[PDB]
Amino acid sequence: SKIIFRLLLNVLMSIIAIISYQWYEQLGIHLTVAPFSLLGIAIAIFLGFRNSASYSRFVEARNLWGTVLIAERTLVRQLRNILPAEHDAHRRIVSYLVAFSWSLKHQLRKTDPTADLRRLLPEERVTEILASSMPTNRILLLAGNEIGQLREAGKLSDITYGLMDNKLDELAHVLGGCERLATTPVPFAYTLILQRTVYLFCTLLPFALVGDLHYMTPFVSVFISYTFLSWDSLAEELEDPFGTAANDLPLNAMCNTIERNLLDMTGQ
Amino acid sequence: IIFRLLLNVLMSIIAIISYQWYEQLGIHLTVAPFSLLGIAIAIFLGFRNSASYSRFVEARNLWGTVLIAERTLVRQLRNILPAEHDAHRRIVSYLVAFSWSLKHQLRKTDPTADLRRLLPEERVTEILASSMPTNRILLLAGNEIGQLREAGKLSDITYGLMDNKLDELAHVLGGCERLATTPVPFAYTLILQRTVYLFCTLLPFALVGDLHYMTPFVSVFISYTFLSWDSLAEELEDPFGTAANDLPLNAMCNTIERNLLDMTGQHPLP
Amino acid sequence: KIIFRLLLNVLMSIIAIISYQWYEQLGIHLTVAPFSLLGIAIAIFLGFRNSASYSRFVEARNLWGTVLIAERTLVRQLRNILPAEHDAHRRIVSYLVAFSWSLKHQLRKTDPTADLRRLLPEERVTEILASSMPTNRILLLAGNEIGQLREAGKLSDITYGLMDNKLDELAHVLGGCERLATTPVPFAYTLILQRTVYLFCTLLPFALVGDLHYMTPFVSVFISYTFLSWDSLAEELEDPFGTAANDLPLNAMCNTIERNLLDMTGQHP
Amino acid sequence: SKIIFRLLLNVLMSIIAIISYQWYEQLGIHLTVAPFSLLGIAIAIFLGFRNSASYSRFVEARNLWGTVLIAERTLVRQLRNILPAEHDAHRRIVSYLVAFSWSLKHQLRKTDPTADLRRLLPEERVTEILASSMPTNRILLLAGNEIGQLREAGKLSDITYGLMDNKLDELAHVLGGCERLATTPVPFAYTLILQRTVYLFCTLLPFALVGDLHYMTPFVSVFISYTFLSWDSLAEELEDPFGTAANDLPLNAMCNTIERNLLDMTGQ
Amino acid sequence: SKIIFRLLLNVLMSIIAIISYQWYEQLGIHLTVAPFSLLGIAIAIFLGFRNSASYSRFVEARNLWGTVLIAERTLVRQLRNILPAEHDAHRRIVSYLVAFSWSLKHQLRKTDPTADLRRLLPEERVTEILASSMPTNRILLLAGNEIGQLREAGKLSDITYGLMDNKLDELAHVLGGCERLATTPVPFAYTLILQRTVYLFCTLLPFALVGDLHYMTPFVSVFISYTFLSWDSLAEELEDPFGTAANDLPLNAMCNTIERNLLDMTGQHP
Ligand SMILES: [Zn+2]
Ligand SMILES: [Zn+2]
Ligand SMILES: [Zn+2]
Ligand SMILES: [Zn+2]
Ligand SMILES: [Zn+2]
Ligand SMILES: [Zn+2]
Ligand SMILES: [Zn+2]
Ligand SMILES: [Zn+2]
Ligand SMILES: [Zn+2]
Ligand SMILES: [Zn+2]
Ligand SMILES: [Zn+2]
Ligand SMILES: [Zn+2]
Ligand SMILES: [Zn+2]
Ligand SMILES: [Zn+2]
Ligand SMILES: [Zn+2]
Repeated sequence: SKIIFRLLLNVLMSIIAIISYQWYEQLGIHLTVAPFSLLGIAIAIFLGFRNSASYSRFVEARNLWGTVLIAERTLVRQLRNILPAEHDAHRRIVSYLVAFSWSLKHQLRKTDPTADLRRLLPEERVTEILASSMPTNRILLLAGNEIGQLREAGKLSDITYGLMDNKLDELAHVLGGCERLATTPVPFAYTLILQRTVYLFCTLLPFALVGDLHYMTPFVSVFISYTFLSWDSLAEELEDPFGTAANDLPLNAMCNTIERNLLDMTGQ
Repeated sequence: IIFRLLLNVLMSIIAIISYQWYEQLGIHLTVAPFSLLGIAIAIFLGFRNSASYSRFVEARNLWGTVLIAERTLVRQLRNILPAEHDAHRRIVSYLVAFSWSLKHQLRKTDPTADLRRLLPEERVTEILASSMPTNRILLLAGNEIGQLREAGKLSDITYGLMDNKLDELAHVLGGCERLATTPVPFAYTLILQRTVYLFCTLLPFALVGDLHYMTPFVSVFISYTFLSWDSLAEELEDPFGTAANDLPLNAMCNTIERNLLDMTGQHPLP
Repeated sequence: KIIFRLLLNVLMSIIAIISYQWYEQLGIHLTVAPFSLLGIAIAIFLGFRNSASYSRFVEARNLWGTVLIAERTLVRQLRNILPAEHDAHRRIVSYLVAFSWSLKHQLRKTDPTADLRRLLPEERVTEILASSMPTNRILLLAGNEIGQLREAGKLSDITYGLMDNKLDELAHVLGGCERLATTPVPFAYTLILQRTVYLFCTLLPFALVGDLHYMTPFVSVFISYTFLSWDSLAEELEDPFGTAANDLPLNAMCNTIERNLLDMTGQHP
Repeated sequence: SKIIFRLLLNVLMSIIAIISYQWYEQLGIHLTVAPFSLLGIAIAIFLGFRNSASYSRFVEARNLWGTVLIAERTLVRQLRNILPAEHDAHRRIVSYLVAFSWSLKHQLRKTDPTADLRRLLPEERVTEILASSMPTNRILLLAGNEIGQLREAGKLSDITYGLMDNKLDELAHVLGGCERLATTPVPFAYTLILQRTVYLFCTLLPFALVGDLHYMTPFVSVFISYTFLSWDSLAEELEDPFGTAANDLPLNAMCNTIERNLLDMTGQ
Repeated sequence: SKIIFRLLLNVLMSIIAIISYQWYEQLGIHLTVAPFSLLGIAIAIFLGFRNSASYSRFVEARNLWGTVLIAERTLVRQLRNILPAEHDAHRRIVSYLVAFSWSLKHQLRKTDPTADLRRLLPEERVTEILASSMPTNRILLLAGNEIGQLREAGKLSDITYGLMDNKLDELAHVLGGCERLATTPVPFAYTLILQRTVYLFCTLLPFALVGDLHYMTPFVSVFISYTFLSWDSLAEELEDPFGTAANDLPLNAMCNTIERNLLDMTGQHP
């Protein structure tokens, strides 16, 4: 937590306020608590709404990934319930569904999905997927072809084909949703306004408290600053849900969970 | 929580007797800065509790869907296949097993007794062998529906109508699992929890100059309001958690089971 | 009975006025600043709570709105798809009407026996009353009517499905209402707020008297009224199926539903 | 806006407060700002949440009408894509769909729909619709009859019938949604509490401000009153989305847009 | 952001307050901080709710546009999966889908869609689209005709037609959603009340602060002014998500992405 640096900086500003409080009158500068209460409350209100937006975004990201697991579970269930004897098809479709999850992760992380794809799919399909400017989307197309062939071969009717196609649609909404969350952030002018106001507020605060608090200034000023900064920093942690950091989504573990689930449901 | 109130009373008594030595050291605590701090904390508690409440509401909605989806699936089975009571009973057993297994999964308790009560031991072994027992129960229910389809008893259309309900259930399973792995905040909530505590303990020292002897009464009142609101959010954030009220989840599982034995002629007594 | 607490608050103000003399001689001082902090905090919490209570009221109203919608369309489908099956129209409508009234009784915790006998043959009434969820049984019975039309070949699996969907929709309503009936907002929210607001309002004049003196009861009652009004409104909204003023006129709503369904089946009241 | 009357009344209350401030001590009345800050902030908080609720219902009303345009567009699109040669059926259904919109408009406005109906439908149908206690619902039923007849004639299969039947369902949800918004208001106790509280607050305020502000009382008091009154009055205007008031939904314009759209998609 | 003018103007009001504070008594003017704390906090609350509503519009607008990409992707996927050999139909339908996006953008931006339409479609079709008072809707209708013809030719069954028909409706919901956001703005009385109120508050503020702050008045007044003014103007920008401002939707980039996706590899699919 690099929050400690500005807390330390805040302690230093408090010490300056205490020793420089002498020259306050000799300059004509006074700072009371009342105007900073107004400012502080206004900032708290705006921080509240902002964090709310950051929170909703983090939650949606969690929701989208939850849907991958749900839709892939049911698609495999449908394949077993409707075509219990078609395990060759079971394995092929499962490999694509598993590939989709990993490919989505790599896409959001901007990493190379090549190794994971080669572990799951024949090289012909991997080349075919990587040739696309939108590889994760290309993967859905391939899963659709597998289902499409079962339809053409008469193993799936249009009805049962439709039941499985619906699940691919659910995955498509996940892909677009994540892509939307990745390119659209909470707008950058929310963060600038708040960062500029919060930092300036905390550093000016001890100068406004010193008249009332004297020697207790650094303790109370640090308490108030810590409160605003903790709340402000919470938004920063929630804003990067697809990242690698510790408070980011465990996408690797999630992908492993998805793969473990699908191989549990096909006897592998 | 009552303990932190008593601790707050002691801090007030300390504040009263130690207020004497304040000047000869130069330490001052006025109400205005703690008014600022208090209102900000209240605002954050408001928004935090709002998020917690949202999580609680979703958890109940998800569980309501279990009750709804299972009711209609059984209704469809009777309306579409009124004579297939062997199939009725087996599927009902899986749906009931699903609810209890879901409850046990979210509560991290042993589902063995409920499973052995409802299903033949062969399936219980199969379900317990899986790392995802609740999902396996859905898979087994799906097989029952799938077999009726191959026997020609269900068409693809009527199969699809029932298949949708298994989908209404899978979404619930994933939804609860997401709510279970949660919280969202990375235990930054702990900070927030502590912030309220430090505020309540520092409060009497800031009030004593104005309130004097009346300090412990007003200080404990304010503390009670903040601590209560904080603990309420804590309870709402974790609807499936370690220290939670299980009367609803248990009543719901009982309600679901009572309904399905109600819609399959197993109730009342002949 | 909020008027009682307003009158009681006036009395507490008078106590504050007459006892302000002995304030110094006891060692008690009460300033406004700490009570502004406490008061604003409570207002914030009342604000969020009241918002939640309203949402719950709106949802309950929505669910009942869906009953009217789904039942209208089910009857519409029956006439459009099976225009000659008027016996089936009548039986299904009677079940749909029974469903609404039964839902009302379930939410009001009252006896549906009289309404059921007015609408259905006694054999069906007994079957429905025997169930732990009579509304669910009514949906099941309505489902049998559609199911029997399907077995007779009058409905295909597709057209059966279109109607089965409306029964899905009613079930989703039943569960929603049930969820709202069994869930209150958590009690710890009403307990915190009701005790806290009351205690705050009665302690307030003791804190105001030093500034306001004789003007204490007027300002104290105004502030108390604002907080109490907002608090009591939330509790009424929290119980949308209850008897209190701003609750759902469920009886009128069921009458509306029944008149609608008899309008679309050529019957007159 | 009759708020200007209450602002002037507030200026009147301030001048009274100024001239009567003399007799304050001689009566035993003291009024400080602090208790009114508490009350004022509380009122603002409740006004904030209330206005939020009013805005949301206005938004729902607009959404419901948006759905009318969407569902009717696609129903007409479907009729054409599925039955391009059945123009007799096209016109009849379009007239019903247009009548539905106008009938809904008149219903929410509590006005007479007769001319709009007679302009769109043969008198034979109009009397039947007007004879019902629920004319808009009867129009959906009649639109349903047209689709049902196309099915019985074998022009629509059960599947394609179902595709259009779904659109009638969307319209049914709109009708119910609108009716609910019309009969259920934001509860009258939100208006009752807030108007009494806001008005009494604004009139009592100068008496509490005069001790501190004196001659500057009317300016600061009217500003505060204007802020609260404007925000309160905004909520009332939003609470009645189907009304005649300028900031209400342009339902007449919306119905014209719908009619123009459907006749645009039928070569009319 | 023209706030920089009003901030400098606020510095001007502060210097006036400082030099005239002596003459307060000689005029009969008294101004304390307390009433302006009340007024300021009320304004902050209302700004909070307003900005929240504005963001809500921004989020929905972004969602509607996201759906365009999703629905159009799956429609093409379905065409490839169900009719893998009908590439002539693929190309015609894709162009309509691409035309739909650009036409929607121009409609919301009130610009001329002629150039984009001629780039994607034959002139005969362009005139038909331009002849309609609602070109975006006409494009969906034409895309619908393509699907409808494949059905009449026996290439699509009623079932598979329906699967694709559903996606066109999804696009219709986007079109209606955007039009609602475009034709209905937030009520004009939100901008009127708040802009006047915030500005008047910020300029009057230093006159009330000078008694406490003296020489520090311009610094604190501009700080408070920046906070209120920034939040207000951002709200203004987000309320018009289809506008040209910098915190608005990059509609041009979005349409390019949609076109690139559907025309990913000269329309080549496996
Ligand atoms: Zn799903
Ligand atoms: Zn297999
Ligand atoms: Zn990160
Ligand atoms: Zn049975
Ligand atoms: Zn029973
Ligand atoms: Zn419906
Ligand atoms: Zn009939
Ligand atoms: Zn359902
Ligand atoms: Zn639609
Ligand atoms: Zn035509
Ligand atoms: Zn003709
Ligand atoms: Zn008339
Ligand atoms: Zn979609
Ligand atoms: Zn192609
Ligand atoms: Zn000065």
